[PDB]
Amino acid sequence: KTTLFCASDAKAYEKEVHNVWATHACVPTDPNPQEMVLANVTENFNMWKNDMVEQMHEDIISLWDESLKPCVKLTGGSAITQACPKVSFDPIPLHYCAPAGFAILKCNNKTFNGTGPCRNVSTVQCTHGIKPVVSTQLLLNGSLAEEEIIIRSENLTNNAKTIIVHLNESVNIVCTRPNNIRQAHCNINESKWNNTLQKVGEELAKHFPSKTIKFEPSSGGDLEITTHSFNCRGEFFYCNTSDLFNGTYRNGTYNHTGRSSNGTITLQCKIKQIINMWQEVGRAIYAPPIEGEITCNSNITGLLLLRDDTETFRPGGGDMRDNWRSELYKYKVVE
Ligand SMILES: CNCc1ccc2c(c1)C[C@H](CNC(=N)N)[C@H]2NC(=O)C(=O)Nc1ccc(Cl)c(F)c1
Ligand SMILES: *[C@@H]1O[C@H](CO)[C@@H](O)[C@H](O)[C@H]1NC(C)=O
Ligand SMILES: *[C@@H]1O[C@H](CO)[C@@H](O)[C@H](O)[C@H]1NC(C)=O
Ligand SMILES: *[C@@H]1O[C@H](CO)[C@@H](O)[C@H](O)[C@H]1NC(C)=O
Ligand SMILES: *[C@@H]1O[C@H](CO)[C@@H](O)[C@H](O)[C@H]1NC(C)=O
Ligand SMILES: *[C@@H]1O[C@H](CO)[C@@H](O)[C@H](O)[C@H]1NC(C)=O
Ligand SMILES: *[C@@H]1O[C@H](CO)[C@@H](O)[C@H](O)[C@H]1NC(C)=O
Ligand SMILES: *[C@@H]1O[C@H](CO)[C@@H](O)[C@H](O)[C@H]1NC(C)=O
Repeated sequence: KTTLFCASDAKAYEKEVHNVWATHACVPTDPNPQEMVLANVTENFNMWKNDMVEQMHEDIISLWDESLKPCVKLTGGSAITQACPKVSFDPIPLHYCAPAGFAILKCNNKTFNGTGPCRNVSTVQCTHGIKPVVSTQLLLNGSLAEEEIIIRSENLTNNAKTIIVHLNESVNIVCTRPNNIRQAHCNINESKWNNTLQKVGEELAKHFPSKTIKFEPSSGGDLEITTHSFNCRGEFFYCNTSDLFNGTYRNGTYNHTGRSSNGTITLQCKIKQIINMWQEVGRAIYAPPIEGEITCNSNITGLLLLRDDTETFRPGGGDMRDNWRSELYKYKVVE
C-alpha cells in the first residue's frame, strides 16, 4: 500500500556484498522491536498477492545488479560488458519495515496456509530477518514451520500454480567443489530426506485423497529449473536432483526410488559460467571458478513443486518471487 524500508544488521566493514549493499540501502535494526498481539481481530491475508513480495524482489534485483556483476550481460539485442571480479558473497538477513503511519500485520496462527482469514494477529514495525536466498527446487536457509508441514498454493486445483511446501524440520544439504574444475557434488542423508518426503506425502495426501503420491525429477526447462541451482560463495551451482525427487507414497508409506550409497544421496553438480537470469529474460556470463574448495552447508527448509489414479509432483522454481513469498506469507501492510 506504501513503500517500505529495510533494516539490516550489516557492517560498513565487511566487503561481503550483501553487507555493502545493505549499509547503503538499509537502516539499522531496532534492538527491541515492538509487537502488539490482538487475538480477537481476525484479518485476511493472501500471500500470492502481496506487494511486500514485489518490493523485496526489486531490492534483491538491485542487490544482485550491484554485487554480482557479470562479465557479459545479454538482454535482447544488447550485450553489456563490465568488470566481473570475484567477490565474497554470503546472504545476510533483511527486515522489511513499515514507514511512519503504517504497520505490518503478522498472522500468528502456526498452521496458516498463507490465504484467507487468520484469527490471532499482531502488529509490528518490521518483518523478521529474511535471507534473500536465490535458488530453484529447494528453498534454503529459510525459517521452518512451527508445528506441521504447511502446503501453500494459490490454487491446488490449478496444476500450473507453484506449490510451496514449508518444512517443520530442516534437511541438511552440503555442496562442495573440492580442491573437473567445474565438477561438484551435494550430500544429503537419505534417512532424513526419506522421513521428510514421507511426511510431505502425508500432507499432499490430505489434499488429494484418492490418489497415489509420486515424486519424479523435473521434466523440462532450462538447466536452472531442471536442476537445483543456487549461488555458493559467488559461484553458480547446478545440482542434479533425479535421485532426490524419485519416490512413491502409496499406502500411508513412502518408498524412495532414487539411488543412495552408505545412506547418502549424492547429487552430481556443475559450476557454470553462462547463466539464464532470474531477474529478467537474458543471459549472464561470469568468470571461471575461484580456486580452493567451494563449500556451502545449507538447511533445506522448503520445496517448490509442480503437479502434473496418481498425482505426480516434480521440483519447480524459476520465479524468485515464490522464494520471497515463502517467507513473507504471514505479513500484510495496513493503514
Ligand atoms: C515454472 N515456470 C515459471 C518460470 C520458469 C523459469 C523462469 C521464470 C518463470 C522467470 C525466469 C525468466 N528468466 C529467463 N528466461 N532468463 C526463469 N527463471 C530463471 O531463469 C532462473 O531462475 N535462473 C537462475 C539463475 C541463477 C540462479 Cl542461482 C538461480 F537459482 C536461477
Ligand atoms: C488455504 O486455506 C483456505 C481457508 O483459509 C482455503 O480456502 C484454501 O483452499 C487453502 N489452500 C491450501 C493450499 O490449503
Ligand atoms: C511435522 O509435520 C508432520 C506432518 O505435517 C508431522 O507428522 C510431524 O510430526 C511434524 N514433526 C515435527 C518434528 O514437528
Ligand atoms: C482453482 O482451480 C480451478 C482452475 O483449474 C478453478 O476451479 C478455479 O480457478 C479455482 N478453483 C478453486 C476451487 O479455487
Ligand atoms: C540428471 O542425471 C540423469 C542421470 O544421471 C540424467 O538422465 C539427466 O538428464 C540429468 N539431468 C540434468 C538436468 O542434467
Ligand atoms: C530414480 O533413480 C534411478 C537411478 O537411481 C533412475 O534409474 C530412475 O530413472 C529415477 N526415477 C525417475 C522417475 O527418473
Ligand atoms: C530411508 O533411508 C535409509 C538410509 O538409507 C534406509 O535405510 C531406509 O530404508 C529408507 N527408507 C525408505 C526408503 O523408506
Ligand atoms: C546457508 O547458511 C549457511 C550458514 O550461514 C551458509 O554457510 C550457506 O552457504 C548458506 N547457503 C546458501 C546457499 O546461501
